[PDB]
Amino acid sequence: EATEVTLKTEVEAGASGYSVTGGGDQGIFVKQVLKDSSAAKLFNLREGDQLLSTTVFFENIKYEDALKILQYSEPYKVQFKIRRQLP
Amino acid sequence: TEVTLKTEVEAGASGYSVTGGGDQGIFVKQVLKDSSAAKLFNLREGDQLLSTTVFFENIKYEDALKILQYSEPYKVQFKIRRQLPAPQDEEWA
Ligand SMILES: [K+]
Repeated sequence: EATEVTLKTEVEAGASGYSVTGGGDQGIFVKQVLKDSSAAKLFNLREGDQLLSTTVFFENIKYEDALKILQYSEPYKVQFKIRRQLP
Repeated sequence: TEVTLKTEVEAGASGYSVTGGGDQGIFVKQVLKDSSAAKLFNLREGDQLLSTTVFFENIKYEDALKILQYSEPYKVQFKIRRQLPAPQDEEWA
């Protein structure tokens, strides 16, 4: 279980140029990362990293994309950050 | 005037709908009385969903990948667990 670090990335946009593997009975792991990718340069994703979670910010997001994220995440553990008006 | 909060971590959020997007944010539109949304997440009509965190625990690979693909254009933040080089720094004779 060591040496092992659990961290959060910065909040950045446009994560791409990486692949994942695993899942089901296993965790989700980064398989490959393209050298010049946002994955590498902005998120510092590395081969072998376990993605414990992803937080998606619903800012300037297409309705259909937000909807599909909610639909595909539906069976699993999630946490919402909400803004609520006080009357 | 308004408050920002986080739900508990729970599985199976359903029995609700959303609206908005694009220029606007994403808002909760109808919440079924008898729903996980109401009972586990305490979602209410009019709540803005600022973000969703999905935990990749017992997640079907194809569902996780679709989330990452649909998320691609947008602001995200990952929680990562990284194994780091083991090394042997023996010092003893
Ligand atoms: K897609």
